Amino acid sequence: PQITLWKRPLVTIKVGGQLKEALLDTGADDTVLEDIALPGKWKPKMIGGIGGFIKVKQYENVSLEICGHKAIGTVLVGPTPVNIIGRNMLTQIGCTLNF
Amino acid sequence: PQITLWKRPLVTIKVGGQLKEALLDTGADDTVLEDIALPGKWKPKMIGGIGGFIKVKQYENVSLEICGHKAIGTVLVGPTPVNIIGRNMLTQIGCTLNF
Ligand SMILES: CC(C)[C@H](NC(=O)[C@H](C)NC(=O)OCc1ccccc1)C(=O)N[C@@H](Cc1ccccc1)[C@@H](O)[C@H](O)[C@H](Cc1ccccc1)NC(=O)[C@@H](NC(=O)[C@H](C)NC(=O)OCc1ccccc1)C(C)C
Repeated sequence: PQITLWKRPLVTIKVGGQLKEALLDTGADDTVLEDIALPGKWKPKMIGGIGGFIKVKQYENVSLEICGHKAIGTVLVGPTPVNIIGRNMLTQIGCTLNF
Repeated sequence: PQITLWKRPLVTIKVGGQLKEALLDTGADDTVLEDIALPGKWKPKMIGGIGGFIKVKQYENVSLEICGHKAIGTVLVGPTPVNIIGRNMLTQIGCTLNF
């Protein structure tokens, strides 16, 4: 789909059996989810944004369905207030910016 | 142009006579610039991101050339480590996400 940007580009995702809403975020290197049970091992990670850094749990090879497009990759889990779909995943779904 | 997302979608901008690089950020409501002299009055504002908030100066009706596309709108100036082009400006330049 072609998403304009008059509102937040929120999409439905499916990750770990759960339905979430998430923001297609070209300003995010990484994909970051809140309030998901993600199963298995992970590695400690820090991501920075405006106003500072959060600790996150890095999960590799996580399966994600973003707006009916399957991607597999790194998903950070941590206390972000918005589910973020970052470029690692946006590239996997063929997502581009256009103007 | 059609920008893929294999790297940060950084563009050249002109703002207040200055040439900056900025990130086309679909996850930003607002456009936030660092290290620019912006002339005139403003109002105090707070933006939130990952890890917290920053205080910004809000400038209204600021002229921006983003990748050869002129936009006029609200530009926040504050201690962001990345110049951000947010949706208020991305809409003005006709920018969409596509996959
Ligand atoms: C989500 C992250 C993975 C992403 N960061 C990255 O990808 C970074 C560069 N990479 C990275 O961390 O890699 C690992 C690393 C570790 C150590 C050293 C080096 C590298 C990010 O924060 N990206 C942001 C762009 C950016 C990049 C670098 C530096 C600064 C900003 C926005 O796109 C991203 O969408 C965040 C997401 C977010 C929003 C809100 C809360 C939590 C997270 N939005 C923002 O920070 C923007 N906020 C918003 O637009 C919010 C939604 N509106 C807002 O605050 O409005 C004012 C308001 C005030 C009060 C109440 C209501 C509204 C900001 C640019 C204006």
